[PDB]
Amino acid sequence: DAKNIKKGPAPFYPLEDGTAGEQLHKAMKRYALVPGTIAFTDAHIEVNITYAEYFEMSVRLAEAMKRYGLNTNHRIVVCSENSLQFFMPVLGALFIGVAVAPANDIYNERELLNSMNISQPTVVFVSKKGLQKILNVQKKLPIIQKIIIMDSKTDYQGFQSMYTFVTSHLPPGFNEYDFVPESFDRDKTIALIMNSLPKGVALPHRTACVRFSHARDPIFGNQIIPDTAILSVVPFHHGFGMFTTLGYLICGFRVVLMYRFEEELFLRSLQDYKIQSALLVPTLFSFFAKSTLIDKYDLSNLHEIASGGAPLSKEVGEAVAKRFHLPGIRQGYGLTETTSAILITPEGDDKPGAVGKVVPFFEAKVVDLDTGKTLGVNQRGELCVRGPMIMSGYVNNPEATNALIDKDGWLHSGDIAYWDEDEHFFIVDRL
Ligand SMILES: Nc1ncnc2c1ncn2[C@@H]1O[C@H](COP(=O)(O)OC(=O)c2cccc(-c3noc(-c4ccccc4F)n3)c2)[C@@H](O)[C@H]1O
Repeated sequence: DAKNIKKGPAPFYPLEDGTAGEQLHKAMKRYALVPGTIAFTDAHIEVNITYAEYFEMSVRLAEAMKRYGLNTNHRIVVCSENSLQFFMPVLGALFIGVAVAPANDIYNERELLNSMNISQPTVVFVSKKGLQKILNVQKKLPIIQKIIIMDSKTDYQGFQSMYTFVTSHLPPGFNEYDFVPESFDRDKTIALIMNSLPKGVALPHRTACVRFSHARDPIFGNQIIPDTAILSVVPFHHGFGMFTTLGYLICGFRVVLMYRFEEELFLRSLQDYKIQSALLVPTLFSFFAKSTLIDKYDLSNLHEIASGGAPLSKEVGEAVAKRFHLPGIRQGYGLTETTSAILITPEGDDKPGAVGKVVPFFEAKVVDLDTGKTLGVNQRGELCVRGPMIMSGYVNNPEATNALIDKDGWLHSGDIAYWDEDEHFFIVDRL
C-alpha cells in the first residue's frame, strides 16, 4: 500500500553529477577565490582557517598521496579529536578516490585495533596526542606503512607532518588551481568507512553526493546565505559530525569547532561568533535544560539548534528551545548505515517530539512487529528505510549486512516509530 510508504519530496536542487570529491573540490575552489572566507575556527585556540588555505592544502595532500602511490585500492585512517586539520586528509583522499576510515580518538588500543583491522589502512593520519596509540596498533597491523602527524607544522618525533609529507612528494611547479580531482564510478568507489564490537560501514561516494543535496536544501538543510556560521561540538569521526561538516563546506559556511564541551565557552562562542546554527547531542540538551546562564548571553543571531544520534524527549526539547528563544528544535534521525539523517525536521514545519520527515530520495515505512506488514498512520512498528544513502555493506561481513538489509533494499533500523497525518515521524522505542 503506497499510501503507507512515506516518500521524501523532490530535492529543491537536482542531484549533481560527479564524485563527492569533485563536488567538494568545485565548491571549495569557488570559496577559495574569495579571500578571508572562513572554513573552520577553533574556539579553544581562536585560530581561523580560510577556504583558500583549506582548498590549497587539501589539493596538495591529494596530489602528494597520489605521488606517494595511493589509489582506489588503498585506505587511510584519520584519527583525531575535532581540529582545524581534521578535514584536510579527508578532502584530499576524497579528491583521489582513496577511502577514508575515521577512527574514534577515544577508542583504546583494542577498539582501535578492531577498527583498523577492519579498515586495513596503508597510511594513518593522526594528531600528536594519538601517536602512541597508533604506534602500538601498528605493531600488530603491518599494512600501516606510514604515519603522518596532523597538527604539527614541522616533523614531530621523527614522523612527517602533513606539510613536510606534501613537500616531499609534490612535483616541481605544482599548481593547486590547475589540479583536477579524479573521476570514478561513485556507486562502486568507497568514500568513507565509518564505524558502527563495531563493524566497518562502507559508504560509496554516491551517498555523500545525496547528502550534499540535502545539506543545501532550503527545507531539509540550510539555505546558502553569506556569512553563515555553525557551532559544532559533535565528533567529526562519527556520521553526525562527518556529514553535517562536509555539507557545511559544500555550503561555504564557517564551521566553528569545539573538541571539549564547556558551558561558558559554548555560550560565549554562540554570542561572539554570531552563530546561526548549533549542533548538539541529546545529553547536551539535558545539560542546557539545566543551565541558567543562557540568558546572560546575546543569542539574537541564533536561528536553530540541531540534535540527533539518540532519543530526545519532547519536553526537554521544548525547554531548550524556550531557553534559547527558538520556536523549536531541528531534529535528525539517522544511523551510521544510512550515512546521515534520513528523517529531518523540515524548515518552518517543526513539531515538538518529532524527528521530522523523510528526506528527498528516501522512503520510510513502519512494519508490524508481528505480521511484518506495513502499517498505516499513527501505528507503531519497526522503522525501515530505503534510499541511496544506505551503505553498500559492512566491510567483509555480508551476514551482518543481510541481517540488516533485506532483498528489496529495506534497512531494518531496529527502532520503533510511527508517522502522523502530516507525515512527521516519532521515534518511540527500540527493540
Ligand atoms: N533523532 C533520534 N531520535 C531517537 N533515536 C535516534 C535518533 N538518531 C539516532 N538515534 C538512535 O541511534 C541509532 C543510530 O546510531 P549511530 O551512532 O549509528 O548513528 C547516529 O546516531 C547518526 C548517524 C548519522 C547521522 C546522524 C544525525 N543525527 O542528526 C543529524 C542531523 C540533524 C540535523 C541536520 C542534519 C543532520 F544530519 N544527523 C546520527 C539509531 O538506530 C537510533 O536508535
